[PDB]
Amino acid sequence: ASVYAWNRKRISNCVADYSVLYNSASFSTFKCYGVSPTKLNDLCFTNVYA
Amino acid sequence: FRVYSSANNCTFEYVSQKNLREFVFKNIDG
Ligand SMILES: *[C@@H]1O[C@H](CO)[C@@H](O)[C@H](O)[C@H]1NC(C)=O
Repeated sequence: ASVYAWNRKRISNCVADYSVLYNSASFSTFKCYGVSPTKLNDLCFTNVYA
Repeated sequence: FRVYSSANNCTFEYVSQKNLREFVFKNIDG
């Protein structure tokens, strides 16, 4: 969707797999602020907004 | 049904696809 109507998806009750996220090299920028990309799989969160 | 007028701000939406029915509901540690 266009930037002004940016889509917001709530994510919860799932077992995430960020390994697929940072292994793929198609993503030119994978900047993570406040969290370590390597250490993400160790942490638990209440919910995610995409 | 007519249970509610409006529903919004959903957090957790789970769905499942001569007698005595007993339940015990306990809310502890969230
Ligand atoms: C939650 O409150 C209203 C009523 O559900 C909802 O329409 C609104 O989008 C939400 N606002 C906030 C600040 O969470």
